[PDB]
Amino acid sequence: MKILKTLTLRGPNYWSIRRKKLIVMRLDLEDLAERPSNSIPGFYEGLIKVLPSLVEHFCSPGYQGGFLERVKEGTYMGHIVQHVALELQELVGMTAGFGRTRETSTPGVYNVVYEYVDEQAGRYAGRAAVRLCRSLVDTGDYPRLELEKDLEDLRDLGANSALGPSTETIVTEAEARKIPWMLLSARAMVQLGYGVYQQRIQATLSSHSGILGVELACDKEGTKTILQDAGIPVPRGTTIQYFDDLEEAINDVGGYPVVIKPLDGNHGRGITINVRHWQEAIAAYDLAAEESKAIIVERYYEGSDHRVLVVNGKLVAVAERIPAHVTGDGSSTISELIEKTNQDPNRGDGHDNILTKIVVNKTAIDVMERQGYNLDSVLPKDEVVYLRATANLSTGGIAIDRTDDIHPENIWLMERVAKVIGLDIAGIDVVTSDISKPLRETNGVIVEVNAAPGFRMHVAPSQGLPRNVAAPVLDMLFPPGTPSRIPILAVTGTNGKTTTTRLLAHIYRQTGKTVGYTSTDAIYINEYCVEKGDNTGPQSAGVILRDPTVEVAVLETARGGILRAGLAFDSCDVGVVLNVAADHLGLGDIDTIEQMAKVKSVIAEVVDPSGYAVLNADDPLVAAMADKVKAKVAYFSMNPDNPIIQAHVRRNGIAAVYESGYLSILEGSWTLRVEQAKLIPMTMGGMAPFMIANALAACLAAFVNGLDVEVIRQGVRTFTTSAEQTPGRMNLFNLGQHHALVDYAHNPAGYRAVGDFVKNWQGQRFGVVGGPGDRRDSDLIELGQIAAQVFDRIIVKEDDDKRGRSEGETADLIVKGILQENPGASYEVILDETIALNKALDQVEEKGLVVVFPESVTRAIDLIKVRNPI
Amino acid sequence: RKIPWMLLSARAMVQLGYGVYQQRIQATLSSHSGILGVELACDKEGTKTILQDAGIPVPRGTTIQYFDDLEEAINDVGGYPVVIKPLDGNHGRGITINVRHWQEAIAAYDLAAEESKAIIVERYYEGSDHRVLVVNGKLVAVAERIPAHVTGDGSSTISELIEKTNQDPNRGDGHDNILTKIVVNKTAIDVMERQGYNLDSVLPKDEVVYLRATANLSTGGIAIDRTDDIHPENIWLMERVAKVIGLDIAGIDVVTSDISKPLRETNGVIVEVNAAPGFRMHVAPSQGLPRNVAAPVLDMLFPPGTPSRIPILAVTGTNGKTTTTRLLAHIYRQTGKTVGYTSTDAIYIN
Amino acid sequence: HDNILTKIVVNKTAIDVMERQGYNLDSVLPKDEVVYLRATANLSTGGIAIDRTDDIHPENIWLMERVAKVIGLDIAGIDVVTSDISKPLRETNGVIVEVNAAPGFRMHVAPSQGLPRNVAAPVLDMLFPPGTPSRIPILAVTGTNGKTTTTRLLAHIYRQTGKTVGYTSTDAIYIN
Amino acid sequence: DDDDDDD
Amino acid sequence: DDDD
Amino acid sequence: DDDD
Amino acid sequence: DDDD
Ligand SMILES: Nc1ncnc2c1ncn2[C@@H]1O[C@H](COP(=O)(O)OP(=O)(O)OP(=O)(O)O)[C@@H](O)[C@H]1O
Ligand SMILES: Nc1ncnc2c1ncn2[C@@H]1O[C@H](COP(=O)(O)OP(=O)(O)OP(=O)(O)O)[C@@H](O)[C@H]1O
Ligand SMILES: Nc1ncnc2c1ncn2[C@@H]1O[C@H](COP(=O)(O)OP(=O)(O)OP(=O)(O)O)[C@@H](O)[C@H]1O
Ligand SMILES: Nc1ncnc2c1ncn2[C@@H]1O[C@H](COP(=O)(O)OP(=O)(O)OP(=O)(O)O)[C@@H](O)[C@H]1O
Ligand SMILES: Nc1ncnc2c1ncn2[C@@H]1O[C@H](COP(=O)(O)OP(=O)(O)OP(=O)(O)O)[C@@H](O)[C@H]1O
Ligand SMILES: [Mg+2]
Ligand SMILES: [Mg+2]
Ligand SMILES: [Mg+2]
Ligand SMILES: [Mg+2]
Ligand SMILES: [Mg+2]
Ligand SMILES: [Mg+2]
Ligand SMILES: [Mg+2]
Ligand SMILES: [Mg+2]
Ligand SMILES: [Mg+2]
Ligand SMILES: [Mg+2]
Ligand SMILES: [Mg+2]
Ligand SMILES: [Mg+2]
Ligand SMILES: [Zn+2]
Repeated sequence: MKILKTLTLRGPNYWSIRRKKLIVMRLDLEDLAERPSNSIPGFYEGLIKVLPSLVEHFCSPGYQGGFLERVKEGTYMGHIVQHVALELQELVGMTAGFGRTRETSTPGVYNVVYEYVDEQAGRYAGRAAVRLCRSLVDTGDYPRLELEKDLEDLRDLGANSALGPSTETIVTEAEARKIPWMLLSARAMVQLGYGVYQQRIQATLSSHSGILGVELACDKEGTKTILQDAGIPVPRGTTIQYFDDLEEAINDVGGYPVVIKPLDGNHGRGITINVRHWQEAIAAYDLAAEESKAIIVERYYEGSDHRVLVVNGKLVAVAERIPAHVTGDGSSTISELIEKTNQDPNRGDGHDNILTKIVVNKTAIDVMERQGYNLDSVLPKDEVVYLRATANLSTGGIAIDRTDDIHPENIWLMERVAKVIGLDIAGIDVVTSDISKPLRETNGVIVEVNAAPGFRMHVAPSQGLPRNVAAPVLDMLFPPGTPSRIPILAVTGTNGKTTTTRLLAHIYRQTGKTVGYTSTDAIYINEYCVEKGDNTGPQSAGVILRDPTVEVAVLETARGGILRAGLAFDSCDVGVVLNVAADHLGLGDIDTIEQMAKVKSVIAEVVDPSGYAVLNADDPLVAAMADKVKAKVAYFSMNPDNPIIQAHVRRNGIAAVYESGYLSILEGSWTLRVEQAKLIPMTMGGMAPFMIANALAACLAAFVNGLDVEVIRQGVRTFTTSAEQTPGRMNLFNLGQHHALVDYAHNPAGYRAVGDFVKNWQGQRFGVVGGPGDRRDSDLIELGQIAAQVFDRIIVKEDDDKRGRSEGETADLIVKGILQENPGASYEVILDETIALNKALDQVEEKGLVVVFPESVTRAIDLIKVRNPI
Repeated sequence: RKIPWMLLSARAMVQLGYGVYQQRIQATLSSHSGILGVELACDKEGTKTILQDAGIPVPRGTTIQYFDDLEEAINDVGGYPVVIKPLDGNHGRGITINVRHWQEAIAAYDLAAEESKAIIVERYYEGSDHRVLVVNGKLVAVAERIPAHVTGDGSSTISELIEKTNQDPNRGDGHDNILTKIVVNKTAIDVMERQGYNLDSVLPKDEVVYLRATANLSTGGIAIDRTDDIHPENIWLMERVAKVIGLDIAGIDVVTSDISKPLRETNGVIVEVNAAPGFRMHVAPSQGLPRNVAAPVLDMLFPPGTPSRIPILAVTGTNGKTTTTRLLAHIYRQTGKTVGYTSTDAIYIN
Repeated sequence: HDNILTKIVVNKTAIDVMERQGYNLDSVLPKDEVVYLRATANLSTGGIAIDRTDDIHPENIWLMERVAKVIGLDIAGIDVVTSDISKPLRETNGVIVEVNAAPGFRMHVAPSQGLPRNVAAPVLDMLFPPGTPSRIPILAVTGTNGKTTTTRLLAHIYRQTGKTVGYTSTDAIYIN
Repeated sequence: DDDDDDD
Repeated sequence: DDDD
Repeated sequence: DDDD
Repeated sequence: DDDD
């Protein structure tokens, strides 16, 4: 079994709208394609003993024994590897269950689709499923160590990409509130929201956290000084720069019950909490002395250690922290008591459970010795011994919710502290014997203000009720009543996407907003080019969505991007589907028109229920998508009498139709005329029906999304694709009642491009200037026959500058074809496209149209000037 | 503008305004400067990565963690005209600007090697060094910086030319005058030697010799105001850079041959975004007109139409002050506002 | 109001109008000659109304809006005499004859020629501007037992937000 | 869509 | 009127 | 930290 | 710096 190609999808896609995270593996069953289980002796017992958990897979026998009941009845391998990849991820804790298989290409090549949680772990599991499955169809078993090592690699891959718990907490609430989020490439930041409404977070810091407040909170002297100047209670203390001045500091502080901290910070290290004697002052000093050089000799205050969380100048949560400890739970020793309580089902590992394990070490002993105890001593009933100097959940301590027990005056004081320092999200470290009484009555103090505090102790307390800490954070970032998203208008369909996209962006721009858009030519913001080249697909959509200045996004969406990686945006306000056609069938595993319709319908199905889908009522496959759409539906057509439109407006729907020479909007019984087709420059004087259809789609999308008609009129009137602005695409020459249209053609589609004007031209003569260059195979006679059946003024120029085919031989085949079908069309032969055939247009009578397909458009559009065009 | 100000006791901060309308500043950082934008601006790889993802032109380059991989980096970058910077920062130190030969790549490496361990082997871009100041997502000032130099002002030697121009009345000391003095030292010589000159050589008429690798007013260079010569597309791009990084007040370091043409036409690049930029070069340029840089700063801190002060009611007299003060505070309090007051008994808030 | 137009009636007043034009009911008209049967135009008397909304010159639009503001009317009909509504009134020597308070809408919503206009939509937009509510919250309480108690408590809770709360019960109707 | 079907 |  |  |  060989893997030929792998795709990773991230967003709504062909296989599923909801299953955003999928891996599509193109698997070549060189062997096995001819062996449906029962042709592979041992491929049941080996499969079930290696992966016994496969008994939990249903498959289409929609019952518990379905897989493993369809494995006896013969099954081809490309279907099994899909149940192995899903299970290998489940075995390591990543839940995935969706999957599908389809045969493609030549016999034996399958598309295996499965769900993933982590992107690299998913791809790994796929490759591993193939190895496991191949060994079991070669031999009858799979080495245990070759399974255990793979499960270890999956466990590590899924760990390395995990978000920390404070970010998971914010992100989870953001999803509940429908706020989109993205990881950014730098500094582990996460973006919340789109365009101008975006916010950024990094763990517990946000886009609203100021630098001055954060730096002040990290400066212990600065914090103490600024708070005592504000009348806020702080501990009494002084400074010694590693000199033996300890004997003096103690006297200013007020006595021996003192605290000695390291002069610089190193987390919870080098700290002595309750010095009672001179020799202890010395030992404390020696530890403080380990760090770099007024946090020396503070008065010791009695009470419990409380953590207060304040989010936007408002209190959110309070918890009491207690150090790891044991109590005199009968006449047992401390080491016995520890084993008894360290078996509690709520303890173990880390972020796996509420509490972690109590560990006896030299530091537990050092703490116990100061209390008059050691590990082999028996405690008096209900006596408590601490095994740690400080409280921390990660070291085996506990956290008790006390949020509702805090006195109103203390609430006021904590909020004032956060505002004085200047922090939005702040943790405040308070020492007090009773949080339910004012700090002035209990002689409590504020020990420290902490920027970027963690949330674990408040969202997962060991006693008391959990608090939703994230909700107050998202409320400051995205206040009630404000948006987190900008409008997205997504345009798809087989033909006309680029034209519709540029017009729609132009109309929005007339409202004065910053409009970003992507197309097959470039990425633009307000007429500045950001990037050039084919910029369709999710990588470009992300440039616009992450851009802090963009107010509206207009995105052309191609099948390439959908089939290769899904959509970049999840949902949108307007989804426009212009048409479905048999163009690019056979590519990307889409062989039929019915399948192509499912690729295009992805846009219609991601429109938000409050939004609209804009469908083409003149297209049988597109109109039919209306029955899948959860959104409102608007329709457009070139025929006001289309039964779909009539049934729709009679139920007060909205539609855009071409009628009486006007582009108009039908809104129930009322008709709003926008403009005349002949007065809108993109429309070739009113003789190019597809340009009219594209204008209708853009006008309707702007209308249903709330733009006024006057704005729409201004936008359609001033929009351009002028000759020598966008040369090379349909350059029309109006020379009074004389016409010429210059475009490029190679194959029949290019000739058709102007053949459409010819069919609709309201005049007397229909001519043409050549057609193919030397870029075509010997279909010159056929192209000549086509011209004969279209035109009655056909002039030959097939002797170009490139000369890939000698000289005039190209023309000679055209001449045979044109004379064969219609030997009476002014068949002059010039063989000069630089100074003659694109000049000699005076050979064609009044109201004559000449179709021009030069090898070089830029040149032809200049020579045609000899006849004085507009 | 009549905004009251105070020094605060910590970290050299200054408070502007009273009560609920107060703002704080510290030099060129303010109460509106976010930490994430400031830290990102100090991370050269982070800045480069985030900007190139946004479609913003930055120099091409790579990383070597003090291994002799120089010979390979040069080939991905595109040739020998390269720039080698120290892996960590130490102001304007350990930097070689235009490596032309292999032995220079080695010398450059040895200097880069002095600091802690992708700012190695960038392509060298030609043009002048321009500093752009953006304050609230809007452009305020642009200035062109030129390194200390002398020119062929007659058939004189470089040491003679230096004494001639270092006597200019606009030069001396520091923050005392517009320009400082040109100093000849071993580093002026090292820079001159690379140009084919030394202090006792005579320059051809109008030939220019640089005495410094980089431009800095404090080392004797000059600053030319070019604020009105910047092209509208370049204005748009600079404002977009400040918003992508997330800075309110930002300096942007740009290399270009012509600030009056789009950077894409001149093949210019953005070299660096600087948080907390200084203002001297914009408020005291050596050529061109001075700009009022502070005015745009105060306008974001105290937007037009908003107060910077809270009402103050002061009560005095020989008798009855305390009684009058408590009653007046009580009356204001009935409007639901936070009222602070002081008396001979205590200080109260609500 | 059954159809777009009403009937033409010949009466002594049609004759009086025709006599002033040199005609009467038994006279033959020259090809394409027009004779009026009424002194003034009114749909209710058999006349016609032609929509000309898109043919009005920008300067004339400005002037009409200025007239309504000078008089002080929100909804106003303005009676204008002109040979060409597509040219400024100063070029055609047109005049404004009258401003009409409380004008009718029939001629604009049911014209005999041209396209009908949704006249009501601009009226409702001034009365209830986009983005504003037209309703207040309604909390309805039912069930076999406990309605009165639940109703008084719920009204009490809303009242703590400072809003005017009205409620009805089996005891009385109250407001605040 | 809806699970591990190859129906 | 009512309907002028 | 990141998580104070 | 303080003054970049
Ligand atoms: N003057 C004091 N009186 C009583 N207890 C104190 C005093 N100062 C500090 N503590 C306690 O000792 C511990 C020391 O916290 P500290 O201020 O030094 O921050 P830290 O230890 O450096 O970092 P961390 O919070 O992660 O432990 C806290 O649990 C606090 O409750
Ligand atoms: N319905 C249609 N709308 C617009 N152009 C059409 C349509 N049908 C056929 N065409 C022809 O095909 C060409 C399509 O050009 P266009 O760029 O606007 O579509 P496109 O979707 O961007 O193609 P692509 O997938 O390569 O981006 C036009 O030049 C026109 O001559
Ligand atoms: N790729 C490059 N091409 C051309 N010139 C460059 C390039 N990179 C840097 N420079 C120039 O070299 C100098 C180096 O500035 P740098 O980015 O390394 O910040 P710094 O030197 O560490 O600190 P400082 O701004 O105070 O000098 C600048 O004057 C800049 O104009
Ligand atoms: N005009 C006055 N208003 C109020 N108290 C007065 C006045 N004249 C005399 N007294 C007497 O003197 C006392 C002044 O008390 P009060 O505290 O209100 O004034 P005070 O300005 O605060 O004094 P101090 O300067 O010590 O603060 C009152 O108890 C009262 O008995
Ligand atoms: N679920 C209940 N809730 C409240 N009261 C109840 C309930 N079940 C029984 N009762 C009894 O019946 C009485 C119902 O009084 P109450 O006025 O609140 O209901 P009510 O709907 O207003 O009756 P009514 O239809 O006459 O208005 C109470 O006094 C109580 O003693
Ligand atoms: Mg602490
Ligand atoms: Mg700390
Ligand atoms: Mg296509
Ligand atoms: Mg396109
Ligand atoms: Mg710099
Ligand atoms: Mg720098
Ligand atoms: Mg006194
Ligand atoms: Mg007093
Ligand atoms: Mg009237
Ligand atoms: Mg009247
Ligand atoms: Mg009842
Ligand atoms: Mg009742
Ligand atoms: Zn299956």
